Amino acid sequence: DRVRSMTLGNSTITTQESANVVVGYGEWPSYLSDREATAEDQPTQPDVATCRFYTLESVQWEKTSPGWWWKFPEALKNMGLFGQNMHYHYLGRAGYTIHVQCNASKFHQGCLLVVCVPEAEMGCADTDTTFPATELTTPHVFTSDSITGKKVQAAVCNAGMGVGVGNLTIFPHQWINLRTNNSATIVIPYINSVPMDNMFRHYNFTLMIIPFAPLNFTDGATAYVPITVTIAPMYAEYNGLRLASTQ
Amino acid sequence: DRVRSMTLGNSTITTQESANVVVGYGEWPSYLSDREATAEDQPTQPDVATCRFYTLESVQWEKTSPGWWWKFPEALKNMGLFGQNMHYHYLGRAGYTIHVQCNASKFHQGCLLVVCVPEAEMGCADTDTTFPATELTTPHVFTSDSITGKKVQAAVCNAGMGVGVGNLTIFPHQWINLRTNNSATIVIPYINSVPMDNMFRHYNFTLMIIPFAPLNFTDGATAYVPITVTIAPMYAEYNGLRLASTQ
Amino acid sequence: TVANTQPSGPSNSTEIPALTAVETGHTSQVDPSDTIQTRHVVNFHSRSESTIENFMGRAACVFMDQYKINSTDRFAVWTINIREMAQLRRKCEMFTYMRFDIEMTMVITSCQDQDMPVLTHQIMYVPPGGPIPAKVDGYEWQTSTNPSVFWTEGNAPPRISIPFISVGNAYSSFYDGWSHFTQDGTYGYTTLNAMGKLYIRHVNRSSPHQITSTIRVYFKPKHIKAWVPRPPRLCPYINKRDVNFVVTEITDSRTSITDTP
Amino acid sequence: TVANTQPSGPSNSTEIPALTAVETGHTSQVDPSDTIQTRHVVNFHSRSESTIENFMGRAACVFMDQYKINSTDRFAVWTINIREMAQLRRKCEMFTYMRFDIEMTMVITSCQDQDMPVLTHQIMYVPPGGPIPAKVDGYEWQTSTNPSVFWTEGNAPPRISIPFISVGNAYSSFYDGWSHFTQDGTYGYTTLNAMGKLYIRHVNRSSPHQITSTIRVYFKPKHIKAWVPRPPRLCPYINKRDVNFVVTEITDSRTSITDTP
Amino acid sequence: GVPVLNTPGSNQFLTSDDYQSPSAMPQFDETPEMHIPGEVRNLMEIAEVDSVVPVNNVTGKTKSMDAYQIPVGTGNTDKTKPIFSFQMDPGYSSVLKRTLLGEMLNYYAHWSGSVKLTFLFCGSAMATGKLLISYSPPGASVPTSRKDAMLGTHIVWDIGLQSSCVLCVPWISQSHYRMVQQDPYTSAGYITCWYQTNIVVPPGAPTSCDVLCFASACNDFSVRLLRDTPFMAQPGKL
Amino acid sequence: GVPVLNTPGSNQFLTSDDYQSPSAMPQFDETPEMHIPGEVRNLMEIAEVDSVVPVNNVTGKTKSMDAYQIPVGTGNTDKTKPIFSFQMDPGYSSVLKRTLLGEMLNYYAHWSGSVKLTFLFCGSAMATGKLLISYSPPGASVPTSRKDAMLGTHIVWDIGLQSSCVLCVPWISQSHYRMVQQDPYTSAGYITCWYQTNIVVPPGAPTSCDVLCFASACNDFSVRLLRDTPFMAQPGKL
Amino acid sequence: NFYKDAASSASNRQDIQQDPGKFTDPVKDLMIKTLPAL
Amino acid sequence: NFYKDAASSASNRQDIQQDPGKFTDPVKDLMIKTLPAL
Ligand SMILES: CCCCCCCCCCCCCCCC(=O)O
Ligand SMILES: CCCCCCCCCCCCCCCC(=O)O
Ligand SMILES: Nc1nc2[nH]cnc2c(=O)[nH]1
Ligand SMILES: Nc1nc2[nH]cnc2c(=O)[nH]1
Repeated sequence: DRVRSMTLGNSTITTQESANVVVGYGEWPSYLSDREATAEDQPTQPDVATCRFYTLESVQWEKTSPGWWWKFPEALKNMGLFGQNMHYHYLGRAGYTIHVQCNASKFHQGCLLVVCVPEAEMGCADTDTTFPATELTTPHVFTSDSITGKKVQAAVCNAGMGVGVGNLTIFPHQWINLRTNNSATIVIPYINSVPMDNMFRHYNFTLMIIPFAPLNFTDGATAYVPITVTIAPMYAEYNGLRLASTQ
Repeated sequence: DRVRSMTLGNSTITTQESANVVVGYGEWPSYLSDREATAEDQPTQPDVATCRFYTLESVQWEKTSPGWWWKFPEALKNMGLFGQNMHYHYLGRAGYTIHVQCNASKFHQGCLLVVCVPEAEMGCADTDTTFPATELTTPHVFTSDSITGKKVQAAVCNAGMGVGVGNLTIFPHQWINLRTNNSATIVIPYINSVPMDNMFRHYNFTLMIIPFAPLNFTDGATAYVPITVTIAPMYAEYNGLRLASTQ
Repeated sequence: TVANTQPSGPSNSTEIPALTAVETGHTSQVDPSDTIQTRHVVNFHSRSESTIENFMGRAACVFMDQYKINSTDRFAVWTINIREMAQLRRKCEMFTYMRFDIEMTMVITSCQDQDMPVLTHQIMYVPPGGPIPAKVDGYEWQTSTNPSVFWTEGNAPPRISIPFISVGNAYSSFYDGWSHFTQDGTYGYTTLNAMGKLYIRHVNRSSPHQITSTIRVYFKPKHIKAWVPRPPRLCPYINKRDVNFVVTEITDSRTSITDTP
Repeated sequence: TVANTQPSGPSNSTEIPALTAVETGHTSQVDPSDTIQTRHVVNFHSRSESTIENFMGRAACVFMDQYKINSTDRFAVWTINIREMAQLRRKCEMFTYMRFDIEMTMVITSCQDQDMPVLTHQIMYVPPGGPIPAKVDGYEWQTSTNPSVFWTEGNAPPRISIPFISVGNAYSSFYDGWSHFTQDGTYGYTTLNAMGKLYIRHVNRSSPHQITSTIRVYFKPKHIKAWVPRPPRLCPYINKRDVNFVVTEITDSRTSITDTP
Repeated sequence: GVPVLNTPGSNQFLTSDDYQSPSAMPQFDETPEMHIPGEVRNLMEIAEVDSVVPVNNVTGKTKSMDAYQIPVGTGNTDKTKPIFSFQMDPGYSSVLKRTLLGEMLNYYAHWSGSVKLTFLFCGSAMATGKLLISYSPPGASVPTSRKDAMLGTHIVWDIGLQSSCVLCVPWISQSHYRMVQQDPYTSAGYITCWYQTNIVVPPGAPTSCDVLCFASACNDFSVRLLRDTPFMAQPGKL
Repeated sequence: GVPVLNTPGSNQFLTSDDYQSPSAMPQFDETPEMHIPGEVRNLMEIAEVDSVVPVNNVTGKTKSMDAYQIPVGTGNTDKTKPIFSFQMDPGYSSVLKRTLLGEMLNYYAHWSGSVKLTFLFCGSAMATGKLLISYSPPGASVPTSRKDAMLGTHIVWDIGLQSSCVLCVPWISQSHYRMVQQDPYTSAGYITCWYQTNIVVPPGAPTSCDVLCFASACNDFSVRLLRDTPFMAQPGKL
Repeated sequence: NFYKDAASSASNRQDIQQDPGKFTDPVKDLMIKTLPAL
Repeated sequence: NFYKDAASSASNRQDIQQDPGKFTDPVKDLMIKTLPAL
């Protein structure tokens, strides 16, 4: 039960050392029902053009790297037809199979926390101002210090949202322990207070990858150990066609 | 369903381009019932002498004419036997088939609002006095300006009663669009807080004809385009015989 | 609840729901299911709070006046009407005829301009034609058949229920008509407003210092039936005994017909 | 009640309850019956007081402000939010989405900075977009459709119930998103907080001396449904319109990893 | 007698309460009920009635009749320019805040459902045309060309004998209700009109016509949270 | 009317009461209920979820990531010294007062049930070892040798493919509940860790590894007496 | 009902009735949504 | 229930429900306590 495969919309994912997929809060994503819907317009359901695996830019994991975060759905804009249906539609749902994968040898050690946090409302570096939208969204890095300026407070102990970073285990999450597994798959149903929401101005969840045990290896092992994020929306549907937004 | 005919008490009305008749609030007028009556005297019901079409004085519709209003039942005094039964009786009901008719060519344009407003309590031109009864009742004209004096405030935007003139669509009404129809027929049941009321001191409704799109035509078309109002009471009954009133 | 939206598909036929004629006096009954393609959605939305009982059924201030203790400024008089204050007037001048019975709630707050003992107030209602008091020791105040409320301060506000006391089958917000049969005298709804005066005084005989009480009457209509709706008032409320107005713009202006924020 | 402890004995087998893998995102479901030898004990302990209705169902202070009698300091205004005070904020910022309807209780205590007669207070709530008063003789205060509470001192505190008045299917404690569609303007939960202002004043017209009243609003959530739990707040609450923070130690320190008192 | 306990909320006056109170006039004989035509039992009955929309409310035309009529002409210039354009939210929009839909909507804080815009063409019987009336949900800017506007929920309206058309704005919203006041979170789209082809008129007919606009609610329309209207703005004693 | 008697407690405001109160917004139409994933109905659902325990919270490592990781090495020195040691009571203990178990426990005055400590080994796949994690109830001092610590409820944890182990602290208490605050009458025991054998690592693998600790509640865990948390400590107006 | 008088009663807020047919389509000849108006 | 409105009601403190399975073990493949994790 360590080997697993995920095939979505002409893109399959192979893993051979992995924990089983974690279904966020025990709910598998699905299309919006007729009783819980709010928009009387026929939604667009391109199941194979958008609901497929998209591979983000990989990041180098070093001995002193604090962590990273992505903000979805927005991070998936201008990527395939999933980003084109954002610009032309006003509403959207998805279910985001998140496949974070980081391989190593049996002579490397380290432990990542791959956690999906719904509504990770970040905090500004200077407590009396507001920071631009380019700060939130090459994933932004945490820092093992305290930054100052018109930035998101990207310290690691307070994970950006101002909590204990060890208490991020309450969210749907996995661990990549390099002796056990080299990938972590999290399935996230559509979590929001509203049945459909705009995908640009609203970040439904953020993906935080935080090494609790840092990477360590002796001389001779490969120093370049990259972390690759492969996110695939599921059961994505759109509503409210209009002219394309320039963003 | 564009041709229609109305025959009341030896007077018929022919129209060939018209919308269907509008029944005010979905109630057709009738005689007063025995359970909703208040006067224990045998009412006079001259169904053919009074319940017939009476044709008022026609008015010229120009490019800059603001509008007109009549006040009924009173406007129908000294007109036939319907006005004679006002002077000898103290109480009265009716149901007023209102047939406003304005014909044009296919090279004229314009759009009238023929609206019947129950209890169109007008407003005085100078806000601190009261105006005589000859101001309310050749129909009085609106003005596309602001008048001053001991007069009814006959501006058009505030239709005299101090509301938005576009919001007069809540009342029973039709439109005379010169490309579609050349007449507008409104049937008004007896609308009052009381089962019978005196016809002289009380104006049950007023007939407002307001051109939203003004009359327009090039040279050669007929400039004299008159608007004729043909009002016929229905189910009129009277109570309280006495000597004739001098008004 | 409100009507659900039925699912529709692509249509190409000789039927035309969008095509209407406004000049028929007819408002088109079309839904978004007729113009575009829709999904089936179940509307659990209700129209429970737009009803006339929920809309009008809130206590609105209708009268404020002062009356002092320790002349004619010693007591208050109102000659009941809705037209004293603008916000409830615009709700009642929205229907031509409306039939309701109201309960009134008084908020009586005494203020000093030496210590007041305790203040007890009397709100006496004389129906039309009754004897009016011209003094606080009037003799009218004894209420043999006039309804009256005695209230001492520091308690709950005095709420009593009133029936539908109109002569006609409904109250008339508007009366396009005259008072006399010769079309003379008072014009408008003032002629119909025959509801008695309301007299409020301190039943305390006197006071060592000048105390000025103010009363606030709050009508809340209930068991409401309304007929013949009419548009809401646009221009303000210059008078109380007549619908007189200065002409005002129908809507806020823009710079162009295309201009939009 | 909570689960009883089943009796176990000495075990020597190829099954391993203690051996787990945390990296599966899985919390082990083992009991002390799996690791050691246990006796049968009947647990009559219940989890009745750890539920969300019992945890959140206590009236917490959410607003304090002064307003004086006898300008704009004559009345108070709150523009309703939970974020005014820290203790109830940390309970509500513990769940991402939560759906509840609340009753509010006011504690109004007038204090003198010559004798006050009696003080009657008005707490008027305007839903968002309504007319705001800029004065005590505003004209806004008459509450034709605004809810309002009139309270004279020396009585029970004014408690009224409020429904779930949110536009969305739940209140959102956190909103990781922007106000405008171009990702601009206001960031955070402030955008979602559209609940009307709360206006409090003395309905007493004036006073012979300066009287300063203070109001204390106590929300108590009831009929509570909470979704998506999140960790409690570590660092303090610098702002009210944003979750901004100074970085703080995660836990109190020790001198050594073995060091213990 | 029976032991009672006074809870909070005693001896208060909540204006929106439902309590029984002693009658001031006991055994009162009310006037017998009579049938008056046109009983309204719900305010969404009188918000679903059409009302002319002052679309041309430019500076200098509001206190007149020219506010209601939309100028539509026959020419070669400015056929790639909108005929009109305004906000779709009927509460704060400076065009349809005063309609019967907007007057009954400003007593409320929340609103849901589809609104529909009816366009009466007030030209001559010989003048024909085609118009594109489009609705575009928010998220992007206002459509500046007819190409960008025909991507929203539009209708191409041929002008003939019927002479009237209904654009049903289909209620594409994220939430179940929207704020009547103007806030970014719940803002309605844009209603723009364009020339599909042109207005074509015979030699003797007047070449400048105008479209008259209407707006009302659909059958799934509802208002949700009572508040006071901001329009009246009493200054003082009457 | 009916004679009543006002008892004590009338006209008071008890904050934790259960009374009915008049609705400010009568006949309000709430937003229809929707299914949001992850509904929590009890706070012991979210105290039974694991959370990383800052065991290495020495001075200078708390405001960092090194607070969570427990240094475990391969050597000849200090193999008769504990790896860690801390109080078992999750309310006042300076190690696990901040965990999700300790955050939800500090809103309460009394607590009952078994807690369990899960230890994730974050070394290489070739490095193997054995560890003794022991719990000793109070009454004696802290165990100072592995001989004294293997007399309590311990577990010898072989480190291999599973790489994780759960020490269930078995709730050995005199009473049914314990105080969350620190008092002598109801004080929990001690959790010490020892080297059973050693950590053995191949020549090329890194010789310094670290164990990562977890803590959560069992299914028989309950909290009993609501109080305010001491952590927030508001200083003034925000 | 603790009082005999009918005006001394609670407001009947619960009932929800409506007849929008007497305002939106008060016409005599029935007009079908599908068919043309004239 | 002395009021018609549902928000004007007592707090439903009595009910005690819980589903800790959606937080502690949200995994797809069922994990037995007895068996090894992998
Ligand atoms: C102390 C006794 C108080 C009795 C007060 C009686 C109040 C009379 C009823 C109120 C009049 C309502 C008139 C409404 C007319 C309209 O709607 O235009
Ligand atoms: C006198 C009338 C008083 C009416 C007061 C209405 C109060 C509005 C409801 C409270 C808002 C609750 C918002 C919670 C949002 C969150 O949990 O973050
Ligand atoms: N493939 C798949 N479909 C589902 N539908 C509901 N649950 C599931 C699941 O767990 N897996
Ligand atoms: N002729 C005629 N008589 C009626 N009696 C009741 N309704 C009607 C109607 O619509 N037409």
